[PDB]
Amino acid sequence: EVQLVESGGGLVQPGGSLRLSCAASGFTVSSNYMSWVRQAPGKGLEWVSAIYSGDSTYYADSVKGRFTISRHNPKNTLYLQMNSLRAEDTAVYYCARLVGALTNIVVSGDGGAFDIWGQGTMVTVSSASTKGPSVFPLAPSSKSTSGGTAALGCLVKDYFPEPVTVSWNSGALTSGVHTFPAVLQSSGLYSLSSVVTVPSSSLGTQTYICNVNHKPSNTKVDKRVEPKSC
Amino acid sequence: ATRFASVYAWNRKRISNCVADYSVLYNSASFSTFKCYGVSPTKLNDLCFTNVYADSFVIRGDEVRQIAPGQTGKIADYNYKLPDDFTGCVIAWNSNNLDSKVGGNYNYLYRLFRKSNLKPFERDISTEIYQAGSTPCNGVEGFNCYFPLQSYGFQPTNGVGYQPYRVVVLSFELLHAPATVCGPKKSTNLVKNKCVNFNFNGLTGTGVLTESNKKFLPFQQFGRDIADTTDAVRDPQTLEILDIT
Amino acid sequence: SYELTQPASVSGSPGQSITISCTGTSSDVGSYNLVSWYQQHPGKAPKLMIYEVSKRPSGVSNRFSGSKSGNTASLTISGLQAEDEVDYYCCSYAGSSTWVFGGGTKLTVLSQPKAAPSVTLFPPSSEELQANKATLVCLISDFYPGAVTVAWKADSSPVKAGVETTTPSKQSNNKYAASSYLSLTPEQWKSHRSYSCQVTHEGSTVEKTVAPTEC
Repeated sequence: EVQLVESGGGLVQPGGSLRLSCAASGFTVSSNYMSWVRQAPGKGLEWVSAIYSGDSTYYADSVKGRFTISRHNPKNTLYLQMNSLRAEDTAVYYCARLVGALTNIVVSGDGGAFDIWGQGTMVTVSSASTKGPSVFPLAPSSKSTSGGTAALGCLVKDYFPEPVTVSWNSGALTSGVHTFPAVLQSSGLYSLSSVVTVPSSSLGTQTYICNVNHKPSNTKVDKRVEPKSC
Repeated sequence: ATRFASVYAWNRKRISNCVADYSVLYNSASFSTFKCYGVSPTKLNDLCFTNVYADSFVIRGDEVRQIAPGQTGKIADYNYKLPDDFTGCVIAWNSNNLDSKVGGNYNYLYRLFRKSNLKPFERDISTEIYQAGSTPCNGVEGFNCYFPLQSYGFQPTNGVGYQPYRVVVLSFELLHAPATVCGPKKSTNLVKNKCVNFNFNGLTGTGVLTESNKKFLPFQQFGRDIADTTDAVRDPQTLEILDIT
Repeated sequence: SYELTQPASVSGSPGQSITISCTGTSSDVGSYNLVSWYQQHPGKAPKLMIYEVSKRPSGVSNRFSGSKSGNTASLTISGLQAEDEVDYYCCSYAGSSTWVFGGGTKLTVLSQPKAAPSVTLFPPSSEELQANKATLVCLISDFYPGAVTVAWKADSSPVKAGVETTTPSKQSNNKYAASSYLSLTPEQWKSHRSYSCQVTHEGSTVEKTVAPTEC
């Protein structure tokens, strides 16, 4: 069960703290080399820390004294306590198992890799507090309804911070789930749209309610998309 | 001894010119692994060596097979080598019961990281880092530094091969030399006024043993008077003058 | 803060060779054999391709290979495919048991067929116009590569009050997705007769005519 679990990120003030928990699976951190990787989404990878098997804690330049790494040898969880948070900490945090000779893929030589991966967490460090989403169910166009490519949407507009993992109709819809990434507006407000290419014969019959949850705001918006009716 | 050293940290001492009974440990029998190499374990109290150097260290109970003349392993390649035709005996038994305690005896260690083979009787103590390629570290323990001394752990709860074993290495040589340590020698008592064989310290004969009248001088052993009639022998125990007829 | 120096974008042909460098310092690359190369999908984690610079992993595709020459390392890539266009990074043992990652290399794959974008402009929701705001939702998908320019047309008039031009976002099937947003007021929504999103991706533009609702 090779798995890394990065979660727990959310709304943290500049001047506060947040403790991550990289639930390492497929191995144990009691006898394997570990590291953290921070990265703004799409930007450059940036290294954080290196605890080794047997609890020898090594850091980077900027995080030297700031971040606090800890583990638990039976529990197999890599923790990241974070003090002295900056505005540059808008970054997805990947834990990644460092490859040494005590890692199972190197006999002789040097090692030095990250083979098992996770998903990353969204630790947002900004002065802005919570604000719920304004979900706008985009009405279909009757030209695309006549075309057969039924394009209906719901505009998850004016929310902060990241992310919204959009699902459709209590998760039963999988094909065509293509959640578009948001553009940084001038209003400072995240806005994504979600148009799935379902067939046109399910219009009105199938209950179109996109399942939108904004986890840092505790606001899960049940919102129905309706066709052009008078 | 209440205190030992690691297998890479073993000490070399030397016992010369006295009496040492080795087979007295047989009926004592605080043993697990009684073994000699290349020589019969009986007559070590009978005949003897010079350069009777002795060693002692602690071994985890599974790598006892590696103490074998020529056979490599964790010990012979990296910790302590005994050569082809190791002149000596190696006898091992448990030291969990005194040289180990709760939570793990994390005081003895073992060398693992070294480039090449060892020497006979080599104390391979060093402060060297390893390299598997061509690029060493810059001091801080990382991917190829490999501080060769990983801590042995001896709990009172581990397995059967995971226990500390008291073990000695009998470093022996054969150089033509003055004769050091041998076994104590079987000094059976005398007899008087009977035709009898005897064997004294080297020289020997057969006759009667009676007293004398004449005295000796303070460095005498045996007296011959006319044409090696060795008759006047002081006894080696009581240091009193006797006569041979 | 502390990264490795790379050219941010290279390009090559399918079935040919290309070399992506990794230039560091005298403490990360020039004294250690650990220039390792990863494969990061934007939105996912990296993926292990190259490590132990001259050695090749078990069963992984041979299309990546690393080499290190002093301080300037290299990623000798032979045989490009369509599955090579993600974020690329080199990782080095940065000295004193520290680590460092690359400055990014965006491999732009040539000779792939450009797909025509299925354009369909949307009207905003009926739940938005009551709250006295409005939005033009223009969604652009099935386009390649990532070169877009924004030119709005609202009834033969350009809209420049808040032009937002996007950065490219990779899809799952080696294509690209986009999402454009033009907010207006409902007091100006019913004034304009028609709406058209004219996006110029690689020269061509396709518009769709939506209008305020009759009822």
